[PDB]
Amino acid sequence: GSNSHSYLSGYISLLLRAEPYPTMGIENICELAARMLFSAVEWARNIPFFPDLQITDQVALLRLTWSELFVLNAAQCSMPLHVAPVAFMDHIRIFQEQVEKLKALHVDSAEYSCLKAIVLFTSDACGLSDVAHVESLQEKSQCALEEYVRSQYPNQPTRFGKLLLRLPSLRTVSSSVIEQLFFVRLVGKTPIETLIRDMLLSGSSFN
Repeated sequence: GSNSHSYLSGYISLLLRAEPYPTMGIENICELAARMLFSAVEWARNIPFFPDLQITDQVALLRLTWSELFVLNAAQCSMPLHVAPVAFMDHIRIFQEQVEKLKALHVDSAEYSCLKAIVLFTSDACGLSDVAHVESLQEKSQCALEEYVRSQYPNQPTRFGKLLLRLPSLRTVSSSVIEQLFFVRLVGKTPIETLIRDMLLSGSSFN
């Protein structure tokens, strides 16, 4: 913005404000997973810029990234992870490290919200209509993150690069494993990527 430094800060505050949570019958692990997914989509509907993208671009971005946002939200919310002391466990084991590494870096709420924006605004999605604009938005998100981290963590000079190096691992987590682990009772069967568009068009608040 036109005081760049303060407007990058205002951005992060808006990314934060978009989060539904802080972010009787006690959620079970699969209800917890559905909330982590729905909250990703609701957060995306309420951040700056995303909702103004053409709808088909919004769908393309979420279809690719939902699993990475899912992982970010699962780490953020400390979703219980070894859990069924029933499960596989190659599946259980590979979701797990990524969560554990983000918690190990003590990623803060701000950093989570930036990382989710950087993940969402990816020009890797198939079928985008305005790739330059999405890139610009990712550049803004990364430039916001960099500024935050240099100012909040001035004695951890490598922190920015460590946070960015979480990204490739997100991109390798398998969508099918996440589905198999958490979403089968809810969905079968059906790949989440095929239901994302309905999800985005559902989903409540005026805010």
